[PDB]
Amino acid sequence: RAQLCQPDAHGVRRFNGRPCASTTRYVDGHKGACGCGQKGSDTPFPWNLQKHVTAPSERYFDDGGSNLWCGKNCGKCVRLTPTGGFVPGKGGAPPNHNPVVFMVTNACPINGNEEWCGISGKPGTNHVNSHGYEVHFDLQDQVGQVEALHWDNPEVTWEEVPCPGDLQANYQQCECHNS
Repeated sequence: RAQLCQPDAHGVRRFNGRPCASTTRYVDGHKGACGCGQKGSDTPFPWNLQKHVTAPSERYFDDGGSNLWCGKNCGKCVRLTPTGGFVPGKGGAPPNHNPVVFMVTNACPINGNEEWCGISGKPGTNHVNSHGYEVHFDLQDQVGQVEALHWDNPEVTWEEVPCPGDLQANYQQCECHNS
């Protein structure tokens, strides 16, 4: 039993009263779905390749919608706390459970990401991915920032939190700020 979040009666994996999320890591160097780079280019700001930023699964990204540009939840921050769990054969147990806050700067569309991001409703609607999670966070790893956490697709609990001030200031230069 590598996944430590138990499905509830509605199939949603939870831990100690809190919703769980799956995670992966990605690299692609695109500007991304929140416009976090100079307008009209596909060039991300360096901070959006370097910092703790995420591409959530589509239905969370756009709060139930299908918009992949300036999704409703662009610029939100989420605190992710490892449980010690992972999906068997698709991750491992991390060295510690220190929480980490990530800012939403991109989207993980359903299209091309069925296993992890194929979730057909937003959190609260009891729709889950193929591993039983209501939401997925793909974590930017271009400069090894997730490798430095030693996170190998950990299972986490998730919640929205106010963004740290540096991330809030970064987001102000994304094109989707005030969209």
